[PDB]
Amino acid sequence: RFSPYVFNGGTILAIAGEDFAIVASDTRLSEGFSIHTRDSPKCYKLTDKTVIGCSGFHGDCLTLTKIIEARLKMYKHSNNKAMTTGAIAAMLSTILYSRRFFPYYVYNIIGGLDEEGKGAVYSFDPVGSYQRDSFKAGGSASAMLQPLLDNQVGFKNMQNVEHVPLSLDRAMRLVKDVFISAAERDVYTGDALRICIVTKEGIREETVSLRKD
Amino acid sequence: YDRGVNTFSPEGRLFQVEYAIEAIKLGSTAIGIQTSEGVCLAVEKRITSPLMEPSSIEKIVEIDAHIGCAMSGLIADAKTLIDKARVETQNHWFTYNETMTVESVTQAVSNLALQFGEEDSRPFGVALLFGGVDEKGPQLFHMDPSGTFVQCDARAIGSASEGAQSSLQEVYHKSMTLKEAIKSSLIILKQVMEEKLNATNIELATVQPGQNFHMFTKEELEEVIKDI
Amino acid sequence: NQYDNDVTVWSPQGRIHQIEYAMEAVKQGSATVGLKSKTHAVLVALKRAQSELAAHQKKILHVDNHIGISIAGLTADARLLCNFMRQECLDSRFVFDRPLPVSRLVSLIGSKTQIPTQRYGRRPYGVGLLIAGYDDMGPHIFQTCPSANYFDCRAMSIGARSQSARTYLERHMSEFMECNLNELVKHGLRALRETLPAEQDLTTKNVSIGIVGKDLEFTIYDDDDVSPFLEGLEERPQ
Amino acid sequence: TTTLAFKFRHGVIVAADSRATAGAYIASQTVKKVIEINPYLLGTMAGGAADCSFWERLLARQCRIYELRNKERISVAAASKLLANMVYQYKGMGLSMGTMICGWDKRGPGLYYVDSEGNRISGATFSVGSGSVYAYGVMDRGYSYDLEVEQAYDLARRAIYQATYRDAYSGGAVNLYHVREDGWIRVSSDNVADLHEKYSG
Amino acid sequence: TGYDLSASTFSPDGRVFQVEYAMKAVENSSTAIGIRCKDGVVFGVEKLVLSKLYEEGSNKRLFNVDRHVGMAVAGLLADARSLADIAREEASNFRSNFGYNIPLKHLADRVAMYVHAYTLYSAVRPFGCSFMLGSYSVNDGAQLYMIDPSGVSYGYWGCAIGKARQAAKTEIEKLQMKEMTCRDIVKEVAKIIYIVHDEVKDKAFELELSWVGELTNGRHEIVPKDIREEAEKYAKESLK
Amino acid sequence: SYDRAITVFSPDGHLFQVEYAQEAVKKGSTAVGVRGRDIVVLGVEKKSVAKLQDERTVRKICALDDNVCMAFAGLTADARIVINRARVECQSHRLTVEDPVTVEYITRYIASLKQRYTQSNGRRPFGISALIVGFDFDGTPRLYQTDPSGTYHAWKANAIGRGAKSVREFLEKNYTDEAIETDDLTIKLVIKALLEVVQSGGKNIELAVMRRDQSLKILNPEEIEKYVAEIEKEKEENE
Amino acid sequence: SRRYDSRTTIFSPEGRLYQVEYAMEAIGHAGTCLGILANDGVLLAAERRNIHKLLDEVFFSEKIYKLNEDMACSVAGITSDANVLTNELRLIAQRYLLQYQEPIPCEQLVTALCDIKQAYTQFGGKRPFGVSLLYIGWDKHYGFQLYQSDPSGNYGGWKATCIGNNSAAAVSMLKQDYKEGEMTLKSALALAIKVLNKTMDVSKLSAEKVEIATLTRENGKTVIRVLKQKEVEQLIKKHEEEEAKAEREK
Amino acid sequence: TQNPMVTGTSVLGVKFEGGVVIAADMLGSYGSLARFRNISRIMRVNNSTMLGASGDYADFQYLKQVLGQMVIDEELLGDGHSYSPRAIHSWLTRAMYSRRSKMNPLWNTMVIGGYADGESFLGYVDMLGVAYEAPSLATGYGAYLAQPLLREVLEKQPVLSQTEARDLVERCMRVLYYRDARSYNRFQIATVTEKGVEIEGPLSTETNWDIAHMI
Amino acid sequence: SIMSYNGGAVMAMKGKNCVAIAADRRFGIQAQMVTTDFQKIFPMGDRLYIGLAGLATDVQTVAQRLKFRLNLYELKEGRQIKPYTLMSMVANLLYEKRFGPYYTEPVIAGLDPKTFKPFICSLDLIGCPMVTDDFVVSGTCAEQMYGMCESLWEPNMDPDHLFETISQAMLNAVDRDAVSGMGVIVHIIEKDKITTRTLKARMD
Repeated sequence: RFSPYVFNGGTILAIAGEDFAIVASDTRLSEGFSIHTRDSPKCYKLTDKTVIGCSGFHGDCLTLTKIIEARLKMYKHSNNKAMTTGAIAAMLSTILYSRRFFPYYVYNIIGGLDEEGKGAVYSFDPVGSYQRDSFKAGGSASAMLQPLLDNQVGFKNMQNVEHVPLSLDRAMRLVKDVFISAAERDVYTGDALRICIVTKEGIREETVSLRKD
Repeated sequence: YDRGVNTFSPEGRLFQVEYAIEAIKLGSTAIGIQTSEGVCLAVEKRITSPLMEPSSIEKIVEIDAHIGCAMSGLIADAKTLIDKARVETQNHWFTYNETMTVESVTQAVSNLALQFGEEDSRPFGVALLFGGVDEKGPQLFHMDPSGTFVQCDARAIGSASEGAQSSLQEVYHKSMTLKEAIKSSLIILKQVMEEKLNATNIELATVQPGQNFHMFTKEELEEVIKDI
Repeated sequence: NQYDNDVTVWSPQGRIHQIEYAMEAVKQGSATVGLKSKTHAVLVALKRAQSELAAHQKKILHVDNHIGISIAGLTADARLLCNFMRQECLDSRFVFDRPLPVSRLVSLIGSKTQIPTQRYGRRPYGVGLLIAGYDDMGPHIFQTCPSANYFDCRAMSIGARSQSARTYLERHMSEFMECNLNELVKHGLRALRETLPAEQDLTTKNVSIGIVGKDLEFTIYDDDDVSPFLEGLEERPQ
Repeated sequence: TTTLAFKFRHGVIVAADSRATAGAYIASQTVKKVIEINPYLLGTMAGGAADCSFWERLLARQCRIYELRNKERISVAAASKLLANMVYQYKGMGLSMGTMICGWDKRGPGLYYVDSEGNRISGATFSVGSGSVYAYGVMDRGYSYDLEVEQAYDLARRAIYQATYRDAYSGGAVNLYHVREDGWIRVSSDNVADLHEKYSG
Repeated sequence: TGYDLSASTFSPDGRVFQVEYAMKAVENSSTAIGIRCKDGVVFGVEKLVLSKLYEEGSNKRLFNVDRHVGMAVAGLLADARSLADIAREEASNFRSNFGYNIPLKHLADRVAMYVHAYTLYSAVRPFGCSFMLGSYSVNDGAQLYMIDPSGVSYGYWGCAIGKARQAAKTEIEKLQMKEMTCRDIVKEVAKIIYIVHDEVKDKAFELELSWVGELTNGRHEIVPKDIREEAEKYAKESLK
Repeated sequence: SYDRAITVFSPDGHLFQVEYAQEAVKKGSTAVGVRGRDIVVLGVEKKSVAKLQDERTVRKICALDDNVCMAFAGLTADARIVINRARVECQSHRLTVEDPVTVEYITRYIASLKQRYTQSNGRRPFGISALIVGFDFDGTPRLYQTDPSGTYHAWKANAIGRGAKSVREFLEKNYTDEAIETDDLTIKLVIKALLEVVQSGGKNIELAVMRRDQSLKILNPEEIEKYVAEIEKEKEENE
Repeated sequence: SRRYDSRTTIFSPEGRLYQVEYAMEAIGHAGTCLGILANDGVLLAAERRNIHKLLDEVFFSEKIYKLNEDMACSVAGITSDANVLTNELRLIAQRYLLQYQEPIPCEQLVTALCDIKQAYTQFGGKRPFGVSLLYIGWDKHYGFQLYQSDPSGNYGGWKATCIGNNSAAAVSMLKQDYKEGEMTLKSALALAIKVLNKTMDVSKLSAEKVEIATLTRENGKTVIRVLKQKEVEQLIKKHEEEEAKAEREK
Repeated sequence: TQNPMVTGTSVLGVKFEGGVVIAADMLGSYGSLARFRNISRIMRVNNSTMLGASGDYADFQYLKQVLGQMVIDEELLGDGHSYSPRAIHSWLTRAMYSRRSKMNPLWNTMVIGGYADGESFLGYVDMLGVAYEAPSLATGYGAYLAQPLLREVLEKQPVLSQTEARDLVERCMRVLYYRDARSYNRFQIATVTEKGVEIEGPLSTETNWDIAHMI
Repeated sequence: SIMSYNGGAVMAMKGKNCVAIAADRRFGIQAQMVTTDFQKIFPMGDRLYIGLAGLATDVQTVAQRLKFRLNLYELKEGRQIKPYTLMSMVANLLYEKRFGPYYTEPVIAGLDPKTFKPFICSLDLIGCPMVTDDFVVSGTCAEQMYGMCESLWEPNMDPDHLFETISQAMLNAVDRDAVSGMGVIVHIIEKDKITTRTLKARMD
């Protein structure tokens, strides 16, 4: 009969840096075997220091975003300051658990800066458990992107390799290459690559084209 | 003859809100001083009988690890407002994983302070001081039975309020230290109370930026008395 | 007087006194003045304190990015309507995804406050909201009252000793629909120096200014950033 | 998932792995499965990771309110009893929770085991998880009440290493705590690939 | 005394004074007249300029209940727009249940029973408003009703509420509204509210007119500016 | 649902229904309690027997647990429903936190029950005061009392009821350290105190001691006859 | 609406409360009931009030109500308020028996009703009950028992109590003639007819003016027997025979 | 709605230079039966917005009733404010999502066209609460058949005139008449401009059957 | 099934000026006895009994709710209950649980108190009363008990032959059942005395 869920695809990616945080996602909305649109990003700007990505059932991603944006205003009208990035992640864990027995089908990754100007990445399950990481990938192609960043960022499974921290310049071309490999083998990964970069001065955006199957 | 509990004056204020302001002139006096080094905060006990146990009563009680309190007027209905303030700081810690600031504790209590009526029964006859150290430094607030709160620098609340507020405006300056703000308050309490000052009639509690809410006891307290 | 106890009871003249006594509560609070240009809406308040060491009681509150209010009366009833005010702005922004219009907000306030003025054992809300905002039709200055009767206006002033401020605004309102933000504010600052005793006026710690603007989000200025606005005023003629 | 805890003469030892999977896919390798309720209580994560994270954060709220009202800290017996009663109200609705409660008390060490079904038992040794049965075999061999401190560190560290070696859903790093008189102290956190070179030769 | 505090007590000669006291609050509001022409209804409200500070178009005493129904009030304005909300809400439930636009003999019946329900209990007070309802239908013609604070409604060829009620409806019966269309009426509505409220009591005032009929295609709306400027051109010819 | 504010403020800041209830306490019978360092001793006076009634149904010393006794004054109708609500709370504590109820904890339940009841709609306040006496865990004997406004308050010796100012003024000139020397010597303080009250010459007194490990133990009127003999015998020879 | 309220719940400025003291003033007049026990058995002697010559004299009793299978009560005061209290504690004893499958002890039936009666004196804005009433009964924990209730809500155990119009005259004579544990259920019957000879101003003790019911313990019966109007008058004259001898010989 | 009784079919929509054009047929099917052959499936909301729908038709008359009241009560306030087309698109999205959450959905799929403040608006609304914007939309089997014809013009030519768009819709309505068992040769075209909302009458297509002589 | 979870058998039979009732003694769970003294016949005043058979919970539950309503009846009124009135009382009690029904089937037997006339009836689990003049049966072994009573009942029987008939009806029908047995108790009532006998049955 009436099934309340559907899978709309989508793939998000966040990398925590030393003084930055990069959040990227594709721009394809599609369910079944069809294509709805070729322009629907997942980069949502919460504050000037926090960007959230939302992948999964798109009807829940629209609702959950508008619930969050209300509660950031209710904090400021009651506390005279904006929320920090860690305060948002502790809040949204309670929101996702509040519908424990009819859950959101949304995968969430929060990237942004902390109080000291360092990167922070919080990855969520659809129930509301979380931890702080250096890089996470969520969505449909998450099984393809996570092994590649263990090699390059994590420097895992390598011998006699020096450990330099990731610069901003190296992290840009690392993100741009890993979606090109993901767009070949995944049918859901889309056409334009919206990349949002959070620094100590604001949020920059950048759009990179992909193949359009 | 009998009005309601919810009736305006012809002068326009209310009746029982204004009556509850009269009720806090019967409680024990209390003095708090905000200093950039930290908040000191003192009270008397008003011991009635020699057979009475002295430490069973208290006026300073803590809300969190970084927020203390001080009550006057009636005492039995002050314990309701203290318990609502404790639960409110834990719900803020539960959902936001941080400490609620000193100001936003006070308006959470002040919204409760004027909610009596004839649906869902009288205002609270207490007066409170809130000493705490949030991220804006040390703070000091003072609410009302009317639900009005404002940040003070050195507030004196109790039966000897206006006698102490005159003597407190002449000793305070913006560059005090915490070691002398403690000594300055006990001189004021020595003038206004009935009995002679000792280590049992009063108690103090201070909050610093470094350590948490600390309350003095009968060993480290009387060095300030003998060196008054 | 037996006709002077409850909100329900009419007078033999036809004037409910419990509404009229709540008008006395707004005459006890300190004054505030709102006015508007063609493209801006400025409200200016005058704070009070109790002792010289206690801080001053703030009056101008931020409701939304295009709506701000100014209070006069008992402050606990003001927060009871302000929390209603914030709630009705963001759920319309939740549903329709648009800013709620100012003239349609105040009609919710007039229906909200009329209900306790007709039941039994229910007081009126003693509060004096001046509202400044933006529709698509430009600026708006509104006032309310405890009698639940809201007024559209272009310049008003309410609080203690406000009649002298209204006499200043009537003989200068031909100039308000032309000037920019600089002397629009210090037109309103010349209204607050009218409603004071003859020795102290504007010492940068008892005054607050709020502006909503045609490309400007609603902004509250407090006691340091007031000093650019507050300079450039002449001495009080005597 | 593999956790264990045992108490002895010098307090309580708590250890766990750090792998969290999703079907056959591994989500993360660095999941801290021993969460810190208080400076004087510890709780583990077994089964539903979000259900153990919520209700033990909700317990830490409740224990703090108890301390402000009564002016002493809660006992370990009282703390598990609060957790057993909150979970029982959702019995049959499908909660996954198999945690343990550790901590020093006025009666000495405390080590209780709380289920989502309503089990609340005491004991001296416990092991919860998918690879829990691999932990019992090596732990029962080297267990004594009169172990030394450095000896009890090696027992619990190697016992997790044997469980991650057999079980497919267990792995990562080996976190290790120690509950003492004044409070718990974090001991170490060793990777399994480093222990493999250590325990081989 | 003591027989006039609640609305639940009769007098020892059998009348309720709380209703009669609330009627007395109507004669402090200014004047609202409305007469119906051959093929429509024209309202008219003279509006006091209290001070110069208010805006032209503030606090309208002339509402808009449905697409075809109009309301002009006189009384305590907070109670007026409270009745305007339930009447606007009553017409919505008629259309959502019965499918078509509500008629006036039913609409003024439903509102007046809601007004009547507050003259029975000690828990509430009576409303302090009197108002008028007018509309036009192609199957019914024009209608004009009026409701007092007690809850009594009737039909009229023309009515008046405010301070000078008898002094206004003295000149209404000088007209011949049975034959005039709603164009000549608009000049005659404005004229009879110029001879009232001498310039001694009020300094300046404001004309506010309304308008419904098939010339407005059944919809209720305000008059255009040019037509009411003709009526204000027809202002200073009553001095002869 | 009867919704009416009973307790309201006065124009000078008092609660009239609260202090009218304190006069209902001021004509109930006298109850006295002191504490020794090992055995507590409390005992009501003015039993006012009519020699045709069951002596056990008129008792005013009851037990909330094994360790907590309770005496009261005021009107007895409101008393035994505060007790029956306190028995439920001290029992539900055992389903929670496993230790038995401390004597300080149960007075915070009674006083908070008594306060919010001078705050609700359509409820007159209680007209009783109490003495809660218990030796808790780690053997610390202590006592408390409860004002009808709901202010719990600890003491070393106290007395409520009709004629409480004279007895409290008697104890301050009489409570020494050596008066609590022996267990049979602290009882000689109470029987000397209640004899300095409404008469009660061995026929209207009912002490009830508790030796920090037993339950309450009412002595029958034979040792009270034995104690009142020697309490007068020391007064017979010194003066 | 607050002008018409009578405030039946608040205190008086002297400390006491007026509303139940007016009800305990009405319990003084209008009725006479008394009880006595010292051994096997307990009796209720009640005095009938309406003695008009046109009545049917039915329902097995007038002021005696069988509550349980082994206890009963005598009532005094407002009779309309009496009928509501009787069929209220009548099913308290049954919901006890439904819950425990055991007859209720006589004492904790009284405490259950006297908590209901106390609540009207304490909140609700309600007229209290102007009813005081006795209780006889048997249980296995203490045997034969005797209780008295008050409109304030406080009870008590007794051995002899009257709530008549001259109850204070009767109690002063009950504690002049008694014996603790030796008055068997013939001397108690002889003492009952002597007391209500005094407190009833209507002389000569018409046998239809009184009611007497006894509660004797038979092995599994606990026989509650309202003794008929053929053995009252022989007990009346038995008092009358000895009083002529005791007066003339003194 | 558990089971849709009387249903509609595909609805088209595409922007052009200064307005949006929407077309849909005039058939309400019932299973495989064409019972109601003269219904109208396009609602003209006030002056600058416009709605068509697929799915269950009895639920469409419900939303035709509710939106009809939300426009009437606003315009008699005299505020000088009306709902923008994306404000209605935001309202209707919340109405879908708040009703599947109670597990009692509205079996519809709706296309909202609109032209306010110089720019065009075209929005999609799903039964489950999935909503987005696009320069061309199609529901039902039109997402499989007509939607590829829409995109290949718009990717080779981003902007269109009004006559080019109205020609391009009538080609896609012809395709749905051939290759869909639930279509009908009687449709109507609705168009918003700056001038207002115009709904044309029962238009018809021109079919070609020349391949039927090929054995 | 649900009725076969514990077993049970209740029989009532009408005599001349007397009426007898009998039941088994076994209490068990589906294969396994627990005890052989389980009460299934309960007194409802003098000369009026009731037998319950079915699920062993509702045997003990209904017999306590019915006693609850009976004592309130006999104290509000001044008399004992008629046998016909109790049948309407039980049928009210079962029909209130129309959709949560008690799994029992009562059998009522007794004499009318004023004119000493016998009365028997039986009810289903939702309360359809059926009065007869010869016999009623209830329990798991119902069909065995119809073959007994249709062949052994006589119209006018003294209490001696009434006892012999209801004994031979129970000892043979219950012996053919598997989940019923372990003893039979027989009550036979009459206007002067009342008699309870226990039969020597197969403990097999």
